[PDB]
Amino acid sequence: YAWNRKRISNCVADYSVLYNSASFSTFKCYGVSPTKLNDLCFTNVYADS
Amino acid sequence: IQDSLSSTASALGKLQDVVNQNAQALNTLVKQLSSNFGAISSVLNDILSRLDPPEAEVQIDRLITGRLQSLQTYVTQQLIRAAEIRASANLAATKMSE
Repeated sequence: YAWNRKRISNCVADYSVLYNSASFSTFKCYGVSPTKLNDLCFTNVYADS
Repeated sequence: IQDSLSSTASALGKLQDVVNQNAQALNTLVKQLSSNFGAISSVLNDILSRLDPPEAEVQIDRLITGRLQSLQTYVTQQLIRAAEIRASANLAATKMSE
């Protein structure tokens, strides 16, 4: 309920290692495919914990 | 007559109407490419660049379905108008001959 809100921008993003990190149980993407993740540019991103 | 045509431009409404009609229909057809048809986005390359083949296909199916459906509709309007214009053309030919 107190889910954290985080902002990230103005940087380069390497999701390949994150995808290769199979240790994570639930690694699911809906609007994008993780394979194509490492080849897209975005206005900004939001992260929650 | 020279003065009448030179002053009033409403005489050529019929020809202007035909050109406007075709331009209007074409513009709508062009505009239709901006539509989504319930898809994630209306840019084919973007979909290809975001999802994967076993996942991008569903979106393309909607894009193709909507776009294809739109095209034939425009095709129908054109030929029907062509059917009318051809009828008008025959009438003019008789007027010329007669």
